[PDB]
Amino acid sequence: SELLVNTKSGKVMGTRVPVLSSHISAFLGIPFAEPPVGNMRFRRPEPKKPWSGVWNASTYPNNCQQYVDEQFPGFSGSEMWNPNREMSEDCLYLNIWVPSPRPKSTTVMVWIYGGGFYSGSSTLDVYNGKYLAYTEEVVLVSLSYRVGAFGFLALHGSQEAPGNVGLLDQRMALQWVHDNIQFFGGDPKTVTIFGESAGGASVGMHILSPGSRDLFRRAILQSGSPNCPWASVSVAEGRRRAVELGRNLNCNLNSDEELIHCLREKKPQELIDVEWNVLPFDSIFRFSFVPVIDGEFFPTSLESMLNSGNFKKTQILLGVNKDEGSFFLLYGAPGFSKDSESKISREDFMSGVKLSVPHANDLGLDAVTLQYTDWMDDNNGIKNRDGLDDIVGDHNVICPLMHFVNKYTKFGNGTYLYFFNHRASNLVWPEWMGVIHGYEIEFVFGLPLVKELNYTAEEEALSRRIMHYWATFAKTGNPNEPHSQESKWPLFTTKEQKFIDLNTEPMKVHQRLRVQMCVFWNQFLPKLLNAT
Amino acid sequence: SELLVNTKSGKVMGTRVPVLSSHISAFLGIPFAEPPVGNMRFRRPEPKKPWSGVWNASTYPNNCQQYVDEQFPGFSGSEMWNPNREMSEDCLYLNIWVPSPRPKSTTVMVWIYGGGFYSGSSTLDVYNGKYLAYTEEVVLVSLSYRVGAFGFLALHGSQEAPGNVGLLDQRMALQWVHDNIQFFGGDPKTVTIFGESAGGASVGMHILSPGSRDLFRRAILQSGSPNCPWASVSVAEGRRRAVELGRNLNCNLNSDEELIHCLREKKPQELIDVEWNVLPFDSIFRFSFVPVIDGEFFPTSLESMLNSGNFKKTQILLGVNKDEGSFFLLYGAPGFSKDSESKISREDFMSGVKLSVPHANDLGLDAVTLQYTDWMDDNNGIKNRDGLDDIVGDHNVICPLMHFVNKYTKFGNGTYLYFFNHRASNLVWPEWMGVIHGYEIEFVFGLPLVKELNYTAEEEALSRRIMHYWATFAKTGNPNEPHSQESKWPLFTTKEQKFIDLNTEPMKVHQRLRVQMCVFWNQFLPKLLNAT
Ligand SMILES: *[C@@H]1O[C@H](CO[C@@H]2O[C@@H](C)[C@@H](O)[C@@H](O)[C@@H]2O)[C@@H](O)[C@H](O)[C@H]1NC(C)=O
Ligand SMILES: *[C@@H]1O[C@H](CO)[C@@H](O)[C@H](O)[C@H]1NC(C)=O
Ligand SMILES: *[C@@H]1O[C@H](CO)[C@@H](O)[C@H](O)[C@H]1NC(C)=O
Ligand SMILES: CN1C=CC=CC1=CNO
Ligand SMILES: CN1C=CC=CC1=CNO
Repeated sequence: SELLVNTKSGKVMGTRVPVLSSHISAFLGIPFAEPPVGNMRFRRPEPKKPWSGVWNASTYPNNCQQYVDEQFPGFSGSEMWNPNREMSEDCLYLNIWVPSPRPKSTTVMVWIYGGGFYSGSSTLDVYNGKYLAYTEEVVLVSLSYRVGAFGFLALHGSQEAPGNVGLLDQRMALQWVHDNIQFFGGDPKTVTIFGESAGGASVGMHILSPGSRDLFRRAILQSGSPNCPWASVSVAEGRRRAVELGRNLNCNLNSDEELIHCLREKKPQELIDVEWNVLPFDSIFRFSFVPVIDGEFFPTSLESMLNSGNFKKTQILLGVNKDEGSFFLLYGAPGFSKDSESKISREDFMSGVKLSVPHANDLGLDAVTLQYTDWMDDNNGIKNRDGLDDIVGDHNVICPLMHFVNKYTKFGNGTYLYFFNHRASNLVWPEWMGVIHGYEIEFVFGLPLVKELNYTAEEEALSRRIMHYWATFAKTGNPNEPHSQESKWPLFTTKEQKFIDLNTEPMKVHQRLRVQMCVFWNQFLPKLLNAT
Repeated sequence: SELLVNTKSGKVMGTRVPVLSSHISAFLGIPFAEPPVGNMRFRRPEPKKPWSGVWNASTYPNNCQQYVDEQFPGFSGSEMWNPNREMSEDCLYLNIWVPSPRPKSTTVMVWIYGGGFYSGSSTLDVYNGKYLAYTEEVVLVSLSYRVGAFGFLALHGSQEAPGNVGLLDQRMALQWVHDNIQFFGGDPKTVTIFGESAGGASVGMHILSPGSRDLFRRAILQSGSPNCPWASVSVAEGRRRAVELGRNLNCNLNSDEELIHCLREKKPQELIDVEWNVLPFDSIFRFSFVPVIDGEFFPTSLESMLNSGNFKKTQILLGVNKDEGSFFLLYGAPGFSKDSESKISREDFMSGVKLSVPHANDLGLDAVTLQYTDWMDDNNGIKNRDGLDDIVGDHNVICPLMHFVNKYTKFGNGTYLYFFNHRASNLVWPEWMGVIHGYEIEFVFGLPLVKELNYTAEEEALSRRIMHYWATFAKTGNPNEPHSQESKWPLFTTKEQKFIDLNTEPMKVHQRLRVQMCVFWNQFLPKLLNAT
């Protein structure tokens, strides 16, 4: 039977799912690790013990325990990101969509979800792998991993909570794919890892980490980079936040062992309820429990690894959206609301800057404010709002990614850079938010091909082109069809620094993506902060 | 006789001069001080002892001893600024052009020449007062003052060389005008002082200095401001440069008295030959012997005076030229030449920045470079050259003047701001230099009305309009004719910050002259340099 697969861990039974007037096979909720529960909370994951009999892989698995966004109850804009399955610490599962008939040795794509390392689910409507699996004839895997304190509580030196365990979850699922995807018709030597935001930082982290490199062939990073200022902390900062979490829950703080024991007795929601209390600054776009620069998963600082070529050398495809910052300002910054135009006063602008660059002294804050203020028109509410949007997107997403592409490209085997700037016609978020963080994902997963979802014909065409870029890149290391008649997405090179826009217009090629602003964020401001 | 005037110092005899098919009276080379020679070198000036008989005031006087520009021998572009009379330390004279017939009580304008406080002459072709005196019916005075070490050698605490003596020369001539201009038909209660570059800084310095304020009614500042970074030094820096000048001439340095005695024995050219050796940095747009912030002529720092309203409150008219920096780059910066287009390499750009902001640490230098570099096109030779031109003009002229207008306007009685951006059609300097420092002067003095000088008809019209703005402002405190049909030059106000362009096109009104760049120079960079 097409729906039955014997793997090295045991037999699994899938389910036939309809897709665009046809069908494919789905194997949902396959375990890749032992449930990380009880005395295993905070521990490195352990491989799943093989099972006798047939694993029922017909239904989506539990999502990992996480903070749930209740800022706009009933609003689909925000609720589409929330867990749509019961939450459990027993959450280490993966999902596979397989073309029908079962292929023999086809290109594999493995999705790693974002969510700031504090949230995310493999089971979201917008991550449904069937359209891409069906349309491009790939085997589509989505994995899961522990988030929040569960995935990233870091007490370096301890072996009960060393940090990075959520990244090791991701690695274990990649190992499982390596070992077993052949039985689903996947080629384990042609696995592309891809992810958005924290999932894109994750992808870059597996490129960097010696223990992950051999498990995949190539990589796609959407709106996320391993060097993002929000994506990792030092071992000292991770420790401080773990102790502070303990302090919030009235834990004995005399030793790691006393602290960890206390944290292990708490119900999952008890950790989540105080998770946001441990941040060192009043800030936006900062999350509590994130990867830790530990000397193990990352052997040295991210910057020295990037500089020395200490990373996997392969092809990468990556890029950003036009308005990365708007989502985070809406949630944290004064003056921003969902149902107004959010014109921002000079005062709210000033306050926004401080929230956005929490680590800056006053000189640093002045430098940012000057760089992003039109002094001929400093009270223009639209300009101040859009300026903040750029500050947040440039600092947190675009300029770290640009630093990564420039460093990577000197040692890698081929870089393709995009700038996604089409706003979906059916977005329910306000217009001021523009082309929002995360709203290229639906195009990558081919949702615009579903007529009931009410996209335009031009948006279906853009989705088809994006899916085919991603899958062709996955197959060959080049998003372009050989000997094709369409416009060519050129290689990003050190010298010419080319990229393309992704939108509904005819492809345009540009150079030096946001270079003026990224020189400020990547060269000048760090030098300013170090000297003062 | 029209050409004979009894003054409080004695009788003077002038000369009838032709002007535009008519005639007026000129009284040239009237002494206002005792020759500052011998044991009086470096001393405050003394009033001229009255003379018996008739002073022959038919010919231009000697110019003060100064460095002579020999960078382009035979080239009129540079030679038109050099002394056109014999140089002497006996140089404290003034020149008066008087309408014919002699007026009874008319508006007076007193010109103070620029030249970096190290040079300048009252007798230049381009300072000939007859066109303005004749055309606008004003009494036009040009004074002189000691420059270089002669005017500005400063050993604070000593009474033999206290500093600022060149400013006191200017003050003595203003006192003489106060006391005596009535006899030439001038109204001593309606004297406008006006000057360019160091002469404009001078004008602002008399606005500030308690001992000068009562001697004039109102003021015009062209391309110069008292707070310019090149226009004054501290008492400690003035002392250091005086000692260093002594060191260059093998002087005994054991005391002020030993130093001054030695400097007094030297021939004038001996001081001039080593004058440029005393500058503390490799720099452009910095001059050796300049006004000193002494606690006497200036009772406190220029900035605290501006902040507290400690200055004469009256009407001012002032502004700048589009390309203030080009002249100084040509003379000092690598990569700039008179007979090429001077396209500037990235290297020469970097070097230019250091010359332009000599007082900056590396962070400061990075801040400037970032502010003025187009990072999408950083190797564009034209952009780098024009960028440097703006750096030099903004730092040294435009932004200090903008800081002055903003501070002054909060306490003053009416401000009119211009931006002169017409390049003379007959300029012999290369085109890359644009609308050069100093090339509005010829328009203010009405040279375009002289047909043999080969200006266009439109340039004669611009000259006439400028002369009439200046003279009407001098007469009434407003450059606009009451109940006139032409476009109105609006008041510069704290709130709206209006100015006009001066050129051959119909008047346009703008706001916030170079505000983006001036916020950088006036607010951010000083804060950066203080913190680092
Ligand atoms: C496989 O599971 C299918 C769907 O099952 C449902 O959800 C899971 C999580 C369980 O709670 C189960 O009791 C629910 O019915 C079933 O339709 C199907 O019978 C199962 N196939 C088997 C057991 O061979
Ligand atoms: C990638 O590697 C191959 C084989 O080593 C090489 O021939 C090719 O030029 C490389 N391509 C790029 C874009 O670096
Ligand atoms: C100047 O001073 C006069 C008299 O004190 C006053 O009436 C007038 O408003 C002032 N003008 C400006 C522009 O400040
Ligand atoms: C809320 N959320 C979670 C994961 C990825 C994106 C995201 C987005 N909003 O744009
Ligand atoms: C050389 N020189 C002297 C005084 C004023 C201006 C000047 C100018 N060049 O523009």
